[PDB]
Formats: sequence, structure tokens, C-alpha cells
Amino acid sequence: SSQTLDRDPTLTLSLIAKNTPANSMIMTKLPSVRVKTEGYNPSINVNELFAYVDLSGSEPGEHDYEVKVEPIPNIKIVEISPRVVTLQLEHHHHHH
Repeated sequence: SSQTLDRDPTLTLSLIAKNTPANSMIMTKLPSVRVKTEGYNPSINVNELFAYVDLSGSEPGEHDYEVKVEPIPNIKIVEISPRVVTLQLEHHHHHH
């Protein structure tokens, strides 16, 4: 006997790598992520929802990158799961 007010939505975002260094090739697959929001968006063009990690650095090492979500100018975020991931970086093109 109520209009809105329903459990938080659980949508999965395609984890894509951004700021990918040049001549660099990652050695690990990128899996989606499960996020929770303390709100209710039956629509809001869910198409425009993605998660991206920062790669402001490059070096053949196993660096742990934090999951950075896209701020929503209307609703609030609750948390992420996982919250951090390990991606192996490897060089490419054996010189000239």
C-alpha cells in the first residue's frame, strides 16, 4: 500500500580501463562490479552508467587500483564490492 520505497537497486557496471598508457598492455581481464544506491531509479537511462579506474602511472608491476564510480547529481552511493582490484601491467612492442 505504498508508491515508491523499494529495496536499493543492484546494477552491474562494465569495468573499463581509462587513461591507458601508450605502448602498454595489461595482463589481466577486467570483470564488472556490483554497486548499491540508497535510492530508487526505475529508469534514469541506466545506459549512462560506467565505472573507470585511473592509470596515471605505468610500470611492469602488479598495482592495486581503486574502483572510482561516476558521481550522481541526484542520488547517493552506499558502497562498492569489490572496492579495489589487482591488474598486472606489461610492456609492449619490443622496441623498434
